Amino acid sequence: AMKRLLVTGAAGQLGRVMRERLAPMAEILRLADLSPLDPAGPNEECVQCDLADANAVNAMVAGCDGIVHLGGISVEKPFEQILQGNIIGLYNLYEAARAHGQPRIVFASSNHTIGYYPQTERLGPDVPARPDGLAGVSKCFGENLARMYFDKFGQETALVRIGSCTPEPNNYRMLSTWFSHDDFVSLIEAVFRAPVLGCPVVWGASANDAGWWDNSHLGFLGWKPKDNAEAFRRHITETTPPPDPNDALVRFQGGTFVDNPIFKQ
Amino acid sequence: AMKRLLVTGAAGQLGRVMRERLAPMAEILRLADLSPLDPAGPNEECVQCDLADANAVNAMVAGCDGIVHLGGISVEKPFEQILQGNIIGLYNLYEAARAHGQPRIVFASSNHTIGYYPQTERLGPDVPARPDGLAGVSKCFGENLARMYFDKFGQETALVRIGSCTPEPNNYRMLSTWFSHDDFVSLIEAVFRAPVLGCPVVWGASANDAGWWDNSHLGFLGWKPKDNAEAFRRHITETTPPPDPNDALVRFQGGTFVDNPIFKQ
Amino acid sequence: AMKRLLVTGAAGQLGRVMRERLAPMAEILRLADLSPLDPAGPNEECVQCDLADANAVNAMVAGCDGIVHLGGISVEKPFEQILQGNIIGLYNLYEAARAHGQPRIVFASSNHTIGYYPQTERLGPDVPARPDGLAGVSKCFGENLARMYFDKFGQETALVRIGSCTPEPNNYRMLSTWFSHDDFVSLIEAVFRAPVLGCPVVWGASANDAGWWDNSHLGFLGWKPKDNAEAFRRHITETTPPPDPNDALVRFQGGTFVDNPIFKQ
Amino acid sequence: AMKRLLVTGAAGQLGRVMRERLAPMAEILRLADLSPLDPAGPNEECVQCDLADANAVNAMVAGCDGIVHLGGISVEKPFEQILQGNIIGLYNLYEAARAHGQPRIVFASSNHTIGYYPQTERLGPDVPARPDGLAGVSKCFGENLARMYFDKFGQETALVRIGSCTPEPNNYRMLSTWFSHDDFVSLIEAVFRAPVLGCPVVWGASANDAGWWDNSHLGFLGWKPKDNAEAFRRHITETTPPPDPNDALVRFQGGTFVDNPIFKQ
Amino acid sequence: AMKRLLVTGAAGQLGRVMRERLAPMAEILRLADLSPLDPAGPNEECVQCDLADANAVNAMVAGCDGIVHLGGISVEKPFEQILQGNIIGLYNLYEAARAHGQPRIVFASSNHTIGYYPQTERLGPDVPARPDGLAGVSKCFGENLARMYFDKFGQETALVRIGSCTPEPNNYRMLSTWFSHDDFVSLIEAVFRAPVLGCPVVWGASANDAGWWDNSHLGFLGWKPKDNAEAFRRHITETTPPPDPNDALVRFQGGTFVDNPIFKQ
Amino acid sequence: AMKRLLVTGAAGQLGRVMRERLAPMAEILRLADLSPLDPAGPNEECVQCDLADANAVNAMVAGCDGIVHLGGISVEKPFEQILQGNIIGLYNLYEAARAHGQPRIVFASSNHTIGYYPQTERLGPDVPARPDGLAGVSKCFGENLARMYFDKFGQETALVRIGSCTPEPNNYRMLSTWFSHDDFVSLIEAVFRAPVLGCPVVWGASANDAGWWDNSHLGFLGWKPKDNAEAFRRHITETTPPPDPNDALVRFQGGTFVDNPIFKQ
Repeated sequence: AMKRLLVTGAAGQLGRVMRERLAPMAEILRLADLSPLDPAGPNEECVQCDLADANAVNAMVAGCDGIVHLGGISVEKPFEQILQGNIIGLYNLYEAARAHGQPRIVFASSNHTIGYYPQTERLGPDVPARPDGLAGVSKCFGENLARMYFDKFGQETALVRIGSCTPEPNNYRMLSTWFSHDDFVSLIEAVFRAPVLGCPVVWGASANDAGWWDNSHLGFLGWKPKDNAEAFRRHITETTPPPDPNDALVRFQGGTFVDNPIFKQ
Repeated sequence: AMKRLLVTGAAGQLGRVMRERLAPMAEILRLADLSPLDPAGPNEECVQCDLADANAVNAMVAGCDGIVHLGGISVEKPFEQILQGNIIGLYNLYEAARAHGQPRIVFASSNHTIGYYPQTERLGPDVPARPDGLAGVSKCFGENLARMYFDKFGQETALVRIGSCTPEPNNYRMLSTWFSHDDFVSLIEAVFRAPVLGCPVVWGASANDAGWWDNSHLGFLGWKPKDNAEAFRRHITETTPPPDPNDALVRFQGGTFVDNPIFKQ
Repeated sequence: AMKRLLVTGAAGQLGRVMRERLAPMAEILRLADLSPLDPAGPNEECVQCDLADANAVNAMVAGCDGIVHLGGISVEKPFEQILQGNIIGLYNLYEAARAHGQPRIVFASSNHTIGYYPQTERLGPDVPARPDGLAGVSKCFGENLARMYFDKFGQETALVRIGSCTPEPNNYRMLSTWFSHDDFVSLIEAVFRAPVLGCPVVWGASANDAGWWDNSHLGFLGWKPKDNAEAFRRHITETTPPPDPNDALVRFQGGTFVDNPIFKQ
Repeated sequence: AMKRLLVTGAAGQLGRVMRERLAPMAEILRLADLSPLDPAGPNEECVQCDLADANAVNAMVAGCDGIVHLGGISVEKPFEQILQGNIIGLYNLYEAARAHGQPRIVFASSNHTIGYYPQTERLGPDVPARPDGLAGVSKCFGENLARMYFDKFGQETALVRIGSCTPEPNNYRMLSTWFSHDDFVSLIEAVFRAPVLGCPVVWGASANDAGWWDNSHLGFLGWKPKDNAEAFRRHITETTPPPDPNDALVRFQGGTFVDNPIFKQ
Repeated sequence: AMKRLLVTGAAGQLGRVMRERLAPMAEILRLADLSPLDPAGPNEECVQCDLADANAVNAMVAGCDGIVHLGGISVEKPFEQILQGNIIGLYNLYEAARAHGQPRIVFASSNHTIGYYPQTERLGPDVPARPDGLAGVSKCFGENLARMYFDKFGQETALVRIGSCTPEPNNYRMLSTWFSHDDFVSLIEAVFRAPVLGCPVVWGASANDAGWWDNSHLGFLGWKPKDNAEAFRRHITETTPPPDPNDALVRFQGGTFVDNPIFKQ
Repeated sequence: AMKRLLVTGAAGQLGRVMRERLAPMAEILRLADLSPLDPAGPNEECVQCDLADANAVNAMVAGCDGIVHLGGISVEKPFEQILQGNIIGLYNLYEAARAHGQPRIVFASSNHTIGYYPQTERLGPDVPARPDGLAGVSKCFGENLARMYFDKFGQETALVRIGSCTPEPNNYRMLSTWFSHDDFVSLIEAVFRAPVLGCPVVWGASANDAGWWDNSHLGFLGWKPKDNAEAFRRHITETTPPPDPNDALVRFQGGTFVDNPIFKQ
């Protein structure tokens, strides 16, 4: 599919998965993270750098034909860390791409951009943001920045609002939010194969009977997820306590993130 | 279903398909075209006439219980040819129907009525027209005329905006626009069986993963296409050159029609 | 699912089905009706009373963890009868629930709340009511009352606008309105399992190709009907007279109810 | 305008206003109420009857060319009183109208049909009901019944959702809900003069800067209210205590009605 | 505003008004009509020709900086006449403009493009067409053709759906459809002054209290009509017969045009 | 209206205006800026601090009952400066407010959050952001952060998307975007007087005939701007060159900001 694909956040949980699963997409896979990476094998390059370091990010991106941007802060943390990984880091990534041929980007956004919506409300891609903490706010920043680079320079980005990308659903909320490895992989393949992408919002979930999100406007991309969290409903009842109706886990799309305070260093 | 079914445009590529496939729908199939028709076999009648000749169209329609109107200009041509076949011709068809019991009509409209929309935009049946040439404008004329006859006289018409009704998808655009022979035939069967039809806009496409159009409002008809162009994606990448992202073929719903000039005779 | 489930209208056509099919949902099924009930078997309790009598309704509800409310008038009748079963009866039911722990309610509303809409119009859950008679108006009363108790007290109710819940479709309208026993049972299961329900409008139909109604906004519940009336189209055409296009049966969503007069005592 | 106009609820605060202001609209004004009416002057008839008494309502309506229906319960009361005045009473009114030439009806509905909406939400005429008590639910009943008589028999009704029809705004909520006497009178004049009315929902409010409701779809009637509660804002801050932000008065469109319990006799 | 402005249909009722009122907009006014024109005065040119004749239309347009296109058939007539003036004539006009610098066009479309909508329905600019006869269908053709030339060549046109442009309202329908001379003149001024126009639908009515149409989306143009037909209501009631509620005049937006047959030569 | 009102950015152009105009709103006006301020007069406190300095911001906010936040970067600048004033600065302001009683905030957002929309498109408050540079993106950050603090802590903020707040309109774009001093002052008064505000988007423009923005959903606030840029149209024609139709000034809502590159330090 391409000569060189960059995967950032490659030492993280999703990154380790994609390091294996996206190998067939490119002759060379370049893996990057702030954290130490397992050594490069055949057809791999490994890079260590902070997203907040502009010169390092420039070098990280140079020579890459595509980027799967998983690197950054995924859970609620103090502002200082979010600022570095998700705000400054995003600016540096977009500037680096702009300097090196505008390789297409798959951005790991988050359901936390809309975490304060009730689970009873079905959402299209144009709904106003309701971020459930600083992490969500920073993912909104990434989306707004990507949109600006698209309108201004034509840089294309898939804004993937990831639900819960896990080996299997493991609580009641994931019956709605589960995004299987297979379905995220197929989405990434669909994003890179498209002649024209634009800067679309993509709801990152499998084809769950209990899904909250409407991807119908993305029809042009031809991506239909195949897995379905509903198959795990009994598994969940037989492995977890029944949710309290007052629990954020079943009240808000962001789940317990709404209960987070502003964390401090 | 009925004693006699009229198929216009019967010499054309699509009409030749329907001459074969719609036979079971009527005791007699009347085939008509401006061009020479293969001679009538059993249970057939053949009539060669110009849609622009009112007296001929009156006789063509007389004694028919339904009409599949494929006849006319469906590619970009100079104004005079389109005026005769698609504007004068449509007036003549509707007047003929009005004089002979208002047989129900399946009208071959076209995606070219909306050809200037970007391929990234999903369309419902009520979107404003954006025709991509004179052919598209003339198909809009047919839709507007049909609506008027419906409101004024009760004449019922299915306004079928045909995508690409071909044996198989064979380019990137057809992954979205493909309308299988089987699915068009089943649509026609559903149109004629309905006790009440009205004058609905119908998107002429199969159940393609990459489809751009929303047929949900047509639910009352009970027609669900079964074919899916997505099955051909791999085959298409294996047997055709990758599209240029700048090509109208992958930018506009009307494809290369947007690039057509106004043709002169 | 629960210790004790109440099924009202248990002597009726649908009640007799649910008395059998809902047994696995609770340790004890309590059946109630105005009319005589077949004697209680193991795991059953049976009570005979009028919904219009508050003391009786209090006793009927006391000790129940959930209610499937089928009891009442579902065909057009004189106002006097409707007032007792569907208006006074509903007030009594909601007051009894409020006094006894607010057991979740599945309310048998009706398509007759929207019976005057044309069959050609697809409806979402928020459409304004267009009741086709006093029965329809009275089911609207139930919906409005339920919504008030939800907003004021937190009482949760599924407002199920039942189409045609029969063993099989047997006329043209039922190709659209059929609601299979299996699909109603699975809906009831999905309603009671949900940690959070609210007070949603639910369109009571199976997954019919010719369905008129949009349940997409109920996605959070994870209920997907599995039956399809379309399978019966051939049989219906074979075994029944073609509808006249002027017949209410094929013109209004409420079918022949629009033709009902106001019946008098 | 007409020979005889019926005004029900004529003993009430609003009815007393209309007894005076609507006199010019008819040769004879018939006033009716359950409560004692000031004796009839010239060009008046007075009738004292209960809306729940069908025979009385028949005689009340007989010989009338139009009806302004103000009679009934418009504050929260126990169920039985509301049942008699607003449910049985509405049935009786519509049946009486049906038996006597279908005189056009102005129905006093209420903002309480939508009382649970937040004051920050702007509402169009098609929003789903959110009644704030039994009074609101019963006013919804009137709206649903009127719609049914319209669709079934052609009876025309203006469904006027009255905000606060008082001499002057005197609290923060009335800056939004105020409906001047002048503007209600002009609305009634516009309703009766219209060749074609239908069964429209009308928001009963003056042209208030802080209004919550959108009457644009009623444009065809040519009624434009002229009064504006905003003129009273300064006066209100000068003569009343500032509202507590936690008070229902400034949180819900139904104001303090949301705080009402279910009243018992 | 410009050196030379063309006004077609200049011999007609509206043309004679604009010949006078638009004189200040250009150094030279060129007046054109099929029929004889009063002789050119200072600052005028007059040309007599049929829009169906391409050579003549080329000469008519050459050297003009803008066009107010009033010429054509605006009442119901046989298809032959409409074809010449409104279909062939429109094609000729757009081709002439394309060959001569694409002077901006104000097109006299018509309310008859939407004549079958009920008067009770408020319309925005995107509603599907519901033409009330061949004249209406032909004005739709003009709109669709204009839109194609805009998308394909950048030709800008204001599609003005004229209501009733008369010296004063003189029947009930005109209380809604009246478009004063002053307000049409100011619209034309706003159209020509705009740096960017596009191809907008414009509802051609004054600021009537009983208006049916929504021009809010045209806000960017900065045009606000100032006249109001409501001022004439009393006069109209005094001096004309009350409409029968069954009259097309008070039921359909196109008024009596819905009652027109298809006229024959 | 309050004991102490904070105005940030008080040395800037809008700040100097508000220092005078908002004086009557509070017993004490506290003015702050990174830049030196003219010395405090009677009833004034003057503070010098960087918004990026958390401790200083805490002290700035402490003791204030309301905040008009004008401080920050208003034009396109390099990322480093934007990061400090609009990103870090916003976090510090919200944290400081949260620590000191959550004084209500008027936030100076910007039209640049939606700068890439065409001027021909009318925008409601819920449209997706289309920021026209880093400044717009950073104003989006402020909006998203404010929304999160509202949902999480109940902090109330008016998100005022300022158009062009100048003494008078001085170019063609300002005929649409002008926000008079008087109208901004009255908006601020309305925001502080409201019992309940929430976190609404407010379009910051006067009542311009050529306005692009719809504030109708803010109706509850009772704020209606009184000035109208249209009065200056002739003034603009007689003081500036006519805009080129290709100029960003008349093509994009953000005007020439779309033409800005990413500026560097």
